[PDB]
Amino acid sequence: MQTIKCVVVGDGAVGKTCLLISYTTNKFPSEYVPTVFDNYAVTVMIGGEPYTLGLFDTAGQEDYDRLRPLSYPQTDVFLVCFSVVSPSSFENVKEKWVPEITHHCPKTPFLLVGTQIDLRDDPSTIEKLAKNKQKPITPETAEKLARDLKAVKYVECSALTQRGLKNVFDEAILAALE
Amino acid sequence: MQTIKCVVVGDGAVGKTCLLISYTTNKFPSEYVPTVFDNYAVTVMIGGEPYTLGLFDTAGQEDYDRLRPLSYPQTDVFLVCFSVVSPSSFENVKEKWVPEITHHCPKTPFLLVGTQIDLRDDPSTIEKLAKNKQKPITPETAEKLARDLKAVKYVECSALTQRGLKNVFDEAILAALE
Amino acid sequence: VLVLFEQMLVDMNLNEEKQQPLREKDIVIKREMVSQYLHTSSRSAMMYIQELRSGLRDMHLLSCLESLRVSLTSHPVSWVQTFGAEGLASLLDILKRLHDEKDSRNQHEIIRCLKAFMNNKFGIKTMLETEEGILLLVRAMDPAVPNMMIDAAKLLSALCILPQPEDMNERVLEAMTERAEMDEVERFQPLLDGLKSGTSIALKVGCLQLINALITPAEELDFRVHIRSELMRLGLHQVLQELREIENEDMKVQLCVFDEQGDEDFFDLKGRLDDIRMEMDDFGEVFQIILNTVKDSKAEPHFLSILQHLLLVRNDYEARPQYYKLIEECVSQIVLH
Amino acid sequence: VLVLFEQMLVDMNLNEEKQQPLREKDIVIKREMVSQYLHTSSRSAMMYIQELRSGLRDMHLLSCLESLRVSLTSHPVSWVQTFGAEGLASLLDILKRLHDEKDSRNQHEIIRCLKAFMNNKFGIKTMLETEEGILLLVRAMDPAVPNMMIDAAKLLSALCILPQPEDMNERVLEAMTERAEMDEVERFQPLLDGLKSGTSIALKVGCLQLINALITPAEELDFRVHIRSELMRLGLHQVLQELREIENEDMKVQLCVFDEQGDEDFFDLKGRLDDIRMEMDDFGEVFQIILNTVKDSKAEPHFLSILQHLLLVRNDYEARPQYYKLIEECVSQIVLH
Ligand SMILES: Nc1nc2c(ncn2[C@@H]2O[C@H](COP(=O)(O)OP(=O)(O)NP(=O)(O)O)[C@@H](O)[C@H]2O)c(=O)[nH]1
Ligand SMILES: Nc1nc2c(ncn2[C@@H]2O[C@H](COP(=O)(O)OP(=O)(O)NP(=O)(O)O)[C@@H](O)[C@H]2O)c(=O)[nH]1
Ligand SMILES: [Mg+2]
Ligand SMILES: [Mg+2]
Repeated sequence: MQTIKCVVVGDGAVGKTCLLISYTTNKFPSEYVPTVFDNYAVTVMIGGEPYTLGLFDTAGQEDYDRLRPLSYPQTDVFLVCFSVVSPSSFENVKEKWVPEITHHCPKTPFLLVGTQIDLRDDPSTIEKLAKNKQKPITPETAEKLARDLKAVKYVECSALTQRGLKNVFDEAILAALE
Repeated sequence: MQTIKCVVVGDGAVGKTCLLISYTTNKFPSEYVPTVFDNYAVTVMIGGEPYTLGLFDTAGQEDYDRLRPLSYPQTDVFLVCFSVVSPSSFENVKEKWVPEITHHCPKTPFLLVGTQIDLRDDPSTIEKLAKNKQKPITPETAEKLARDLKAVKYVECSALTQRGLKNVFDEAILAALE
Repeated sequence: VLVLFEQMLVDMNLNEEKQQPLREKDIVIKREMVSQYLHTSSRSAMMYIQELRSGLRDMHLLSCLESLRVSLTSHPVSWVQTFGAEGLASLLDILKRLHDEKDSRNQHEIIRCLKAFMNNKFGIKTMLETEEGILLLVRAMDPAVPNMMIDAAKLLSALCILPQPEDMNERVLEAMTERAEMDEVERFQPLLDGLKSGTSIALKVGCLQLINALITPAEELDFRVHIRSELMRLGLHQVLQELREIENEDMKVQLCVFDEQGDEDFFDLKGRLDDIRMEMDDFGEVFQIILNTVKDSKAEPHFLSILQHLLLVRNDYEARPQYYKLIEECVSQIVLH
Repeated sequence: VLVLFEQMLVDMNLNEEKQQPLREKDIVIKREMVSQYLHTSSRSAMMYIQELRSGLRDMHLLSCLESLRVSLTSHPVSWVQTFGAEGLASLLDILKRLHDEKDSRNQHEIIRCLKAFMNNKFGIKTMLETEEGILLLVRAMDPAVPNMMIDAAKLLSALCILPQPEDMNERVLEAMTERAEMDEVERFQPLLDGLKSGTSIALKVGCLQLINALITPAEELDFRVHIRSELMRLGLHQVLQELREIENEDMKVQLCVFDEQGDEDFFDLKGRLDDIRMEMDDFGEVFQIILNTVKDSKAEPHFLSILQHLLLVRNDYEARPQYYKLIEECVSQIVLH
């Protein structure tokens, strides 16, 4: 079956699987299970026309670094994820992820996706970061990284509340259709 | 000659002499000369009646600690001075000055006088203090110390600009007249 | 039918644990994987050696290196094979060039390449067979470039742990002597500069890890105390008070390994001192050991110098017993930590 | 006519400089001064001794002490005379009582009294004649109470400077040994706790000042090196790096005095080592000095223990020369700073 192939990458525990489960099933898995690779599929109506989206979930672990590229052939769009409450994952978008997808799929577009956006105003999360001299990534910081790495655009979401979640994938279709 | 005897005490370089020169002569001595003891005199009209004020300038140095008390006999009012840009002098109002005048002249009133008030908003002065983890004394801090040490009230002035200067001595007369 | 799957798993550098969820995927998924594995077999390794020899500089070198790193990380171990010694050699030549000319990003990136190169059997083997490989790793331990140091340190730490070639900790130490004697500095100075307060916790953790990795595999108690007191001399004891404070799970595990080893070594060396104190109870006994054992040795000049240093205080001094009691405490803390 | 003026000036504890502007005031002002001096001669000293013996506690003790301090500061030296030994004794008894019962404000205030008491000839003399005076000053050096420590330290520093009674620095040191051997701690520990980063600059300045004052008057080079290395052992060397940083005019003058003395002492002791190295060029020579000079001495047990500590490393060890070279460096830094 032909689809808009959309591959999802980013550090472990950034929230990729949840983002996929939450979007495609409307449920949030409570338990964490590190993913090797999984396929998902959705249908999105655009102006009364069906558009079919093939969603490839990949491993955030370094141990599957050599396995991941098997998900890459003939990709139409990438989602490069980081958690807005993990400056660590934000940095790896730049040192690891973008150079990785660029290498395997040059000139195929990608979106910068900010995740776990509901925890950006959580005081418990904010203080944990502050103890490490760290702070959440603001939308405006992320938009700056997007322009610098030549991403199509920056989108953000919470998988828990689903805020901004539909938009991620509507924007992914648009990027893949250009 | 009988007068309202007013004695002025406080750390060296707090601005007592200037305060006295500035008030009684309308001039500001540029040069600094540590005072041993000096007398000054002014006439103040209150409701069309002359009131005569005897002003006793004392040494801020510790070296004249045993000389100062000669200024104290039959005092009607004390002015206990500190510079609002010297937290050091503010502390000595409590550890040294008030207990000293109390000892020699119990139950004779005193005013808490904040000096050099023009330097409270001087950025050069503020930063010098901040480098030492210090800050200017705000009027509200000083008013709190006044109530605690049972001063008549807190007054403040700049001798350089003369702002609040007349009021100090009008308030000193009032305290001495009660 | 599943034979090409077996090799794929090995070619993706996965242990038995990480293979497990892949072995459970049905034949249908396995069949699609092997095909997309055969398809993925980007420019070749040959082109990278080409570029590494083509005199790249600053920004243009970095791009190349960033692109090589991805290849070394993401491609099958077999691609790494093709890169091999030849590629490692040219990769190490550039590292040298960079040292010979007054970017730390270029230096850092080669180490990032080296890290990916060495996460597999072949990579470590090939690195070990280099004449200048381990020295260049030691030289990358710049406290001024914390992230590179962490990466160099961690690789270096994994080599000391290696049982397969014997005395890898001595091979690392050897290399640290070599870089010290060209830089004209103490061999353990970078490790200690890394432990100064102000440096990152990750770097602090890295330095103690290497320190531990150098000391752990050493079977000889003299070796352990020897390098430990060389550490102690450069002020390790006091910086160690500082780290005992910072609430980090990774620092506590490294301090823990260090302290446990220092304790066991204390016990042993104290046992040796109790024994010397039983047998050699006066000067005659002790002098005979020095004449038999130290005199006419390579150790003679240094031991003589220690003796001489102990005799600068005058006979007359009314408090020499007290002075010597204090010197004794100092010497004691030096020998027995 | 001006005869009562002369005594007034002496009674107000003023040196020739501070008297000068008062000697220039015309007879008219002088005449009014002597009268108001004769008038000022507040409750008497007798009443204060009364209260100091009357079992005051907490807040009520403080008031009394605050009131005594003013008297001791502001009244003529002759009032201080009336207080005298008797008053000092009872003032020192309370200080002891306070130590014997688990306010640091009451302790601090007695020192503030002591400070005023001692700014005059009579005060210092009377304090020196006490059996427990100088010990109680040393005991007031609590790093937990910084301001009291600064005050105690500064008084203690002025005593070491004193030429008039001989060896005042040794009298202070003696007292510091006495408080160390009741507290069960190192004698110079408070001085070093005061120099830790986190403490005030004023306290840091105070501690170095005392350190300097203990070392400066000492004529014997062995004494200076003796106490300096006792300092060094408790980590003075490393805390000294820290203070070399902080931009304060008062700290720089104290570091400066210390460094200048340590330098001159280094020079001298290095000269002693050059001489020992010329004469005692081998083991036989050196052994004879030990037998003649250390054996059968009070120094024997400690020197023997140092020797024994040097022999824990095995004969077999493949790197003992190197080890002993490292120990030599350590011993050298201990003996020669
Ligand atoms: N509050 C909050 N938590 C989230 C959100 N999305 C994910 N999480 C939490 O983050 C954890 C990891 O999620 P997961 O999707 O498995 O991450 P991953 O990126 O797939 N990891 P891996 O790459 O290793 O499979 C889970 O415990 C989940 O509860 C979100 O939007 N909000
Ligand atoms: N900006 C500013 N400087 C002031 C003010 N009053 C005094 N000064 C400065 O403070 C310094 C000392 O003032 P002075 O009156 O001599 O202090 P003092 O309190 O008499 N000192 P002493 O007790 O030793 O005689 C002078 O250099 C003067 O310029 C003021 O109102 N504003
Ligand atoms: Mg996942
Ligand atoms: Mg004045």
